[PDB]
Amino acid sequence: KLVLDLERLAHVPQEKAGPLQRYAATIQSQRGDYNGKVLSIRQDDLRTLAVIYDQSPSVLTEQLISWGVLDA
Amino acid sequence: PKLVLDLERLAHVPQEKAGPLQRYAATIQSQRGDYNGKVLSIRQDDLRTLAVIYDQSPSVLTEQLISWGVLDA
Ligand SMILES: Nc1nc2c(ncn2[C@@H]2O[C@@H]3COP(=O)(O)O[C@H]4[C@@H](O)[C@H](n5cnc6c(=O)[nH]c(N)nc65)O[C@@H]4COP(=O)(O)O[C@H]3[C@H]2O)c(=O)[nH]1
Ligand SMILES: Nc1nc2c(ncn2[C@@H]2O[C@@H]3COP(=O)(O)O[C@H]4[C@@H](O)[C@H](n5cnc6c(=O)[nH]c(N)nc65)O[C@@H]4COP(=O)(O)O[C@H]3[C@H]2O)c(=O)[nH]1
Ligand SMILES: Nc1nc2c(ncn2[C@@H]2O[C@@H]3COP(=O)(O)O[C@H]4[C@@H](O)[C@H](n5cnc6c(=O)[nH]c(N)nc65)O[C@@H]4COP(=O)(O)O[C@H]3[C@H]2O)c(=O)[nH]1
Ligand SMILES: Nc1nc2c(ncn2[C@@H]2O[C@@H]3COP(=O)(O)O[C@H]4[C@@H](O)[C@H](n5cnc6c(=O)[nH]c(N)nc65)O[C@@H]4COP(=O)(O)O[C@H]3[C@H]2O)c(=O)[nH]1
Repeated sequence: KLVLDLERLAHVPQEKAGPLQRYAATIQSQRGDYNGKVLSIRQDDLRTLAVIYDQSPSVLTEQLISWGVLDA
Repeated sequence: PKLVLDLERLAHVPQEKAGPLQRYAATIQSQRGDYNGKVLSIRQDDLRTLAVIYDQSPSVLTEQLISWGVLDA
């Protein structure tokens, strides 16, 4: 389950989190989902984010877990 | 049309017509743990799955769902 902590994500500097921040905003606007605390995404979004980040999905997961943004 | 289904409108649909969609609905709800209201929205791509389960065209399925009042114009 890919579950993002939105309050934490917002405080990661753009230089690390910029593309994930923008990706999450596009999901929120498509959904009209502005709950303010959590955003769960499709497993297939991980694949997409990995392409954007130029990292493997597993390395990306580790990075987001290490930022405390993604639950482990 | 966005597939926003009214599970209560659907319940008033005769079982021969409604069955497959009620079964599918129950499967999505279980996969999600989503049991908190009478509206179920599903993916646009899910219309293909339902088309296959009913062996009806997607367009035909959408039109009838709308007639049963289950789906929004
Ligand atoms: N609980 C749950 N509900 C689901 C799931 N999949 C679809 N739905 C519901 O069905 C809707 C339509 O799904 P869609 O055609 O894929 O249309 C979706 C999709 O194209 C996109 N979208 C929303 N969220 C995500 C996401 O996490 N990842 C991706 N790749 N696209 C998303 O924006 C659309 C509108 O999203 P919504 O307004 O939320 O509306 C969603 C939502 O009510 C699911 O795995 N779990
Ligand atoms: N706004 C929002 N909240 C989130 C998200 N991720 C997790 N949650 C929270 O965590 C629970 C489970 O989320 P879930 O796995 O999406 O699983 C959800 C989801 O599958 C579904 N669900 C609830 N509300 C909606 C809705 O408005 N539209 C759709 N399409 N599905 C919903 O019901 C399941 C259980 O919902 P709850 O336990 O009552 O409540 C939620 C919700 O409090 C997110 O991306 N957006
Ligand atoms: N074909 C189909 N499959 C469905 C539908 N609903 C749920 N599933 C399946 O059940 C898994 C869990 O749904 P979830 O707990 O709501 O957990 C969902 C949920 O919280 C959220 N999500 C994904 N897509 C959407 C979306 O379009 N709208 C919203 N509001 N939430 C979404 O992301 C989580 C993970 O998504 P997935 O990895 O795809 O994992 C999804 C997906 O495989 C559906 O309407 N159609
Ligand atoms: N992954 C996930 N996403 C969530 C959750 N709660 C809300 N959302 C997202 O936040 C959007 C707005 O939810 P809402 O207006 O509060 O209120 C919702 C809700 O009251 C209702 N609704 C429509 N479809 C569904 C559905 O399949 N299940 C549920 N439980 N409610 C739905 O219609 C409004 C819009 O539904 P959506 O188009 O789905 O759009 C939802 C959905 O994208 C959640 O627990 N998990």
